[PDB]
Amino acid sequence: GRKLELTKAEDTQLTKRVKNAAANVLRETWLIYKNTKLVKKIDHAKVRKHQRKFLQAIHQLRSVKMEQRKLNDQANTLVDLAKTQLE
Amino acid sequence: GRKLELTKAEDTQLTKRVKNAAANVLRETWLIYKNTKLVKKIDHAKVRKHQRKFLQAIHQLRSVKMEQRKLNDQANTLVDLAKTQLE
Amino acid sequence: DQLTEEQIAEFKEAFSLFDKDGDGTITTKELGTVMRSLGQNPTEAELQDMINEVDADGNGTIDFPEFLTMMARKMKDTDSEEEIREAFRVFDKDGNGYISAAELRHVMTNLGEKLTDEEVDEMIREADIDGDGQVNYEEFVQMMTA
Amino acid sequence: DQLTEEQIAEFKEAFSLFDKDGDGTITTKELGTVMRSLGQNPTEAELQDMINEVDADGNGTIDFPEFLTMMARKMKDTDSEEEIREAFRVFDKDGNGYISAAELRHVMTNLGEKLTDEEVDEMIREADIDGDGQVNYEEFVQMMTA
Ligand SMILES: CCn1c(=O)[nH]c2ccccc21
Ligand SMILES: CCn1c(=O)[nH]c2ccccc21
Ligand SMILES: [Ca+2]
Ligand SMILES: [Ca+2]
Ligand SMILES: [Ca+2]
Ligand SMILES: [Ca+2]
Repeated sequence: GRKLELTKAEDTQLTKRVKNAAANVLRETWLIYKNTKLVKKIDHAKVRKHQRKFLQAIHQLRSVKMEQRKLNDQANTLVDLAKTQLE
Repeated sequence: GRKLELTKAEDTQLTKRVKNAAANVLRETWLIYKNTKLVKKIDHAKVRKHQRKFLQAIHQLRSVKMEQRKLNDQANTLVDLAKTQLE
Repeated sequence: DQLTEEQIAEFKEAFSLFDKDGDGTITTKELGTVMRSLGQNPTEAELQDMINEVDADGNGTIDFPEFLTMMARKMKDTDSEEEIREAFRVFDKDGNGYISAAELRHVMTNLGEKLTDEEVDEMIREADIDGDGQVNYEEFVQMMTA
Repeated sequence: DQLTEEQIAEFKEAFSLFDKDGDGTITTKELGTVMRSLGQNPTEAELQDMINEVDADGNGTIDFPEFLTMMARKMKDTDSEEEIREAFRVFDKDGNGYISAAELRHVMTNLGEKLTDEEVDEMIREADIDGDGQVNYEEFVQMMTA
């Protein structure tokens, strides 16, 4: 039987969260780059502002990824339960 | 400056969840093993029962681990925000 | 993702674990009850997401072929050795690879659902390979998952 | 975990980002407001956990030395190249390593906070290294994180 083995691992709301956050990672990556490497005179207030927006976007994408992993393991729990009947 | 870099990654309620779930992983690992390898006559009703309890315990530990990772990234978000002031 | 006949029948029994009122359909409400019985706490949105993933016709609930069709995509299993080792490591107070027979009995008779002191005797008889009153839990777990 | 003088001063400015009412203390309530302003949604228990981790004296709130003492443990940073590449990959419709200049403009002028068509012109001027109207986003991200 399956003994101690378990299912091997690996929405629209989350999908919207991903596209908006990802676009903002692109936005703020670009604007930090521009303001730190393509200017004659770095404006730190500008860099700080875009660093705040960059970290928020990156952490939004991490949040989505973590939620996906959680959802995947919740579904795998249900598949594992169903598989007990294979015994 | 820090440019595009971010903080490098890696409770009592969760602690109790961990010890109880971990003890149950040990419990059910043992009982599945016994009932599949140390008996003359496998009782599948017994194996199914302990497979259900095993998967629940394993998935409880996964749940705690995921929550820890989420908490860690929430704290890292706050550290990242604070670090914008270093610019 | 191709399922046998015998597995189709066993998964019908499985469906009854989920379809609590046996009305032929699994709802978010039944799924919540089941997930909580397994010691998890999915949110409303997570329950709806789990249904929406296997909800072919968009009627809000899961039927048997959505349920079966879906098992087919996830029949692959993998060994649990490392996860089980990590569960033992929780009780490895000094992080030395060992848990004493005494500490194992103490854990198993107080935490979780528990074993009787006599069930623990059988477990320790197998676990303490060297008869030194110490359990090398990496080795024990490897033995049980072999 | 040793902090300089200048960094201690800059982190005082940081504390004001969190201490919304400037009463000298950060509460779970202020932390919720801040986390939500950053587009996250921590639960009550998560907020209490975040406080309890840096809450040295157990009075339920974070003060400046709990806040500072705590930054010291996490000053290490790491590069974000791979995470940034993965953000671009979201818009790589055909999974071929490329996003066209046209599709990039379309994304950047419609999704998220947005760039002006003119800001996009500057971004594409840098991104389209080969002048072929296509962005190899792995290369562009490597350039920006160099
Ligand atoms: C077939 C097992 N299963 C999932 O994978 N997701 C589910 C959602 C509801 C019920 C069972 C589920
Ligand atoms: C010093 C940054 N920080 C954490 O690491 N956890 C926090 C909880 C509340 C406020 C700031 C926090
Ligand atoms: Ca039903
Ligand atoms: Ca359906
Ligand atoms: Ca305050
Ligand atoms: Ca405190």
